[PDB]
Amino acid sequence: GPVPSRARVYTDVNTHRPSEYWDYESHVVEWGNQDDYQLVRKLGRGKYSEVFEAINITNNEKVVVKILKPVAAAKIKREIKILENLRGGPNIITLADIVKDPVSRTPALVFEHVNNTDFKQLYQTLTDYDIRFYMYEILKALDYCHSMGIMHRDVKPHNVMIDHEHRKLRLIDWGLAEFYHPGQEYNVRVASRYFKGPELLVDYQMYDYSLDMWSLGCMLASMIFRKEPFFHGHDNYDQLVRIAKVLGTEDLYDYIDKYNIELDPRFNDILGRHSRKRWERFVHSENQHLVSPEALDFLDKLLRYDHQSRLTAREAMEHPYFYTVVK
Ligand SMILES: Nc1cccc(C(=O)O)c1
Repeated sequence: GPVPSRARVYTDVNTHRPSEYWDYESHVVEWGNQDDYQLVRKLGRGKYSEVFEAINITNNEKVVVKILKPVAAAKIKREIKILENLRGGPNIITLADIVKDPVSRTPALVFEHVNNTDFKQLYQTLTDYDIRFYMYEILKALDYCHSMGIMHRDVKPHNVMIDHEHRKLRLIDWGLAEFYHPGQEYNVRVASRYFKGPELLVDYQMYDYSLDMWSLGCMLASMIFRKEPFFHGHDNYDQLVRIAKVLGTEDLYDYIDKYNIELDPRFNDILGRHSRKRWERFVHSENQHLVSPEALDFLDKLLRYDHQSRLTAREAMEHPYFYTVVK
């Protein structure tokens, strides 16, 4: 069967911690006052929750209320514990309170207010400098959560809230996030199609923080090349074929050979034979001002089949692509 894998950084962060930190099942939720918050308008409804703009009437400050659909027990306590563990971290959305919603009878997470604009609204119109600036801000959030033993598992433009006027960013929606435990097998039904790493697409369960770095690479490629999404799969199978048309099939077969993965036979009729394309193939007159040799070298080091080979968040922050960003 498949060969095991371990994260190359922050491997044992949870192993050393007391069970209070990662044993989310045993966590006792401290309930706040639901009457402190007045719902103003519905912002959206996802598969697991309904999000509202609200006002905290105790300070007249705007907040965001996420009312969880009754789905699915353990998933609720996991999100709460992850949010509390990460509270105060750089560019991590701040959980202000947890109240019981009087109508749904489910937990309602109250977050600090962020502008009602996600990164998908802005990321195709940024300058070269702003792509570098906001990528560096996202990396601060990812290194913080990975250093805290947590993988986000749903990095995508909709999960980055941005206040462009104020040049501030927050990584949101920790509902798919999980504690990394070396040797643990995880569910591959995470992340959004276009941001799923090859490990998920080939059903390799012993993945780690590096999944978030593939998803970040997909966002970078979509920004510098002005191509939304970069890997445009029709379904989870064609998603891997779209990746293989760029990265090539030989390195895909080397990845599956290394981890002793048995590729779904559904792929024998659709994968074909593809050579790796040079990143310059995606440059054109409309995106050339966003592309530099440093951007392509950085992207190349994120978009790798082998999850163990990708840059970590901290190594990514060291890359020359960010030397122009003011720190
Ligand atoms: N829309 C919005 C704003 C803030 C947090 C969240 C979230 O799901 O964490 C969602």
